[PDB]
Amino acid sequence: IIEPSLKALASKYNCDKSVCRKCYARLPPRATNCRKRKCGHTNQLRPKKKLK
Amino acid sequence: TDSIVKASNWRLVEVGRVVLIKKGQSAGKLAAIVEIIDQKKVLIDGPKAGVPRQAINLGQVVLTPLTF
Amino acid sequence: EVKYLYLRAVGGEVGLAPKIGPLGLSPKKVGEDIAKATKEKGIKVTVQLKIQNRQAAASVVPSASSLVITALKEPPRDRKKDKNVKHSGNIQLDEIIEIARQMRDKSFGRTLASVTKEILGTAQSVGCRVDFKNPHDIIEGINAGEIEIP
Amino acid sequence: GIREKKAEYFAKLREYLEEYKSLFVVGVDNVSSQQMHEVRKELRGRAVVLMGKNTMVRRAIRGFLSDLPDFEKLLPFVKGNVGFVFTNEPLTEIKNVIVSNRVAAGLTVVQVYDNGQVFPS
Amino acid sequence: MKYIQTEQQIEVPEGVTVSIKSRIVKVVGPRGTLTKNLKHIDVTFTKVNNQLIKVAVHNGGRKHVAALRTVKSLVDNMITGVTKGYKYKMRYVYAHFPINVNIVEKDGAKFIEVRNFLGDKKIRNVPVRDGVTIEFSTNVKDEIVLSGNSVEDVSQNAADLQQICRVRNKDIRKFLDGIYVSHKGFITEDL
RNA sequence: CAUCAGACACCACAAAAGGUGUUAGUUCAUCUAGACAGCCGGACGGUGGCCAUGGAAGUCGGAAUCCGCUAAGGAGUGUGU
Repeated sequence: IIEPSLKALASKYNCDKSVCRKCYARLPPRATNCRKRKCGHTNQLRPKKKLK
Repeated sequence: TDSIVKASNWRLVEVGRVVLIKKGQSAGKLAAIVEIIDQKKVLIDGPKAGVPRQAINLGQVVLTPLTF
Repeated sequence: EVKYLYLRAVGGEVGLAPKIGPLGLSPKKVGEDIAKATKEKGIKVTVQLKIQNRQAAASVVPSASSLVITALKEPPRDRKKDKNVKHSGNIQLDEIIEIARQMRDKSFGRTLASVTKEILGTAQSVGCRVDFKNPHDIIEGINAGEIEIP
Repeated sequence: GIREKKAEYFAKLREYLEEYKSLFVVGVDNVSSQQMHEVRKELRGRAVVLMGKNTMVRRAIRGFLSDLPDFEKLLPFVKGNVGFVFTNEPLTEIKNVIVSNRVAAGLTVVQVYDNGQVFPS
Repeated sequence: MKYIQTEQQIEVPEGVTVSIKSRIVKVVGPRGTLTKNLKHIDVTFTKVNNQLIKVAVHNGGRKHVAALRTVKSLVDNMITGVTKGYKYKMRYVYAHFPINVNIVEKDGAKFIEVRNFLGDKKIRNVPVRDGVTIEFSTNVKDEIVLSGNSVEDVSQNAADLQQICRVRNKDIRKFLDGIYVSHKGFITEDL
């Protein structure tokens, strides 16, 4: 019991991120290029997967 | 007690800024910026000092603190 | 005297009213039989705007234009057995879908009778509404009787 | 048909200016589709409500300096979430219908224009 | 393309006075004083009047123009911080173990002590930076409030308090415990 | 601007594929006929449309994919139940 008004905030900080494909790096949920240089600033992104 | 933003009083290029030519055939004479072409070239003529109207670089000339 | 307003729904003859009408001082089983006197023509799925005032169930019937177009259609079914869709396409009613749809409280903000007669005459997706044509492409040709209802 | 729709807007604004003489600019902000629908149904007799792009109205009045230049006194008042009411009733009845009806807890009239002049009404 | 001049206009309210000598920027007003060293950015300030200061970059590239606009935002942030302030309402998020937070003074540093996070036995301690104060709100359960003048101090101490409670070797999206920044507002209660 | 810079034949190496790094360009469209972005508000009615009826109203599912008001609102983008 985390009272989901709070759990939406924790999911803003932990769940609503996108993830780069090549370098697995956590990203802002509306980004278009991964910020890292080791993946080459690629534009291949996916959502971080929700629970169940 | 006010805003103490200081100056940085540059001397600006403008139409009619008078300039001192140092390198070339004119070699230390006065002329005036007629119309500035672009970021680095100006257009000058110093007709009393004898130097003809010419496009010239801003490396070959130095801005003087006088204007008209 | 108090004010209670509910929206009863599609039922065959006497077809969960108790959960919506317990706090309005009315019945549950007698209120299910109280809506049978209105939706009994009218054997098509519609709504009923019930207005109960603190001591009795007084259900009224809301005028529905899609149910009025379904009242100008084929009624044949009884209950729970038509085995495919329980649907039926039927007769045209080229002028009967222009008087009844323009008399169902003049909905959709119509400024003409060809407006409501196309809004509730071209939304037919269960009936054909024509003898040699179809619906939803007769709105640009329905230009008759506009001055009569207005 | 954006060129077509905008030319249609020019044409209908030229139409509704040169057919009506009583203008009511209304300060209608954040008004719902339920309030406006009962404005569309109520005003079927005398008034014509016209919302839309007030900065498309800017060029619409810019091009209409030649014909009836007395509409030059409107573009300082087209600022704010305003709309047009086109009728021939001069002051009273339209201002009594717009402001008083359909209020809950913005429908006012901010400008009244009759044949060239402006009136507080 | 080498933009010939770009400029921004910093609005200055009544109660603050600024003081820019070459790029040291002092801003003094009704809550305190803020100073920011901007020697690394090469922009040109010009007072047009007491309420408006135009910053400008002459003959700059692209990154140089980006530096200009962020100079404007930095000066505006100091100005709104010394007029209004900043106030970050962080709120505790715990699953089963009630996170206990105190302030301790040790060697005059005023650490924020985080106890019993996830049922750990490790006592965490965060140094409170200079310029930020920490309160615990009335009649809203499990909240901490960090209010100060600088954006950088308040925000960086909020991030220190958040990220000292990262959950290790677990599924982070199941174990959501931590102290998370909820509201980012101003000290002045009218706004 | 390179938290593996690059540097002039033969000659002592580098590719496909990517980059909202940054400069230049091509085509088309919106473009001033005040757009884009953002903030404030609507996001209608026919309609719980036809239905499979414990329940389906945009939303476990299927097909038609309409009209009026419009300045604009989908027989609805997800959630909820």
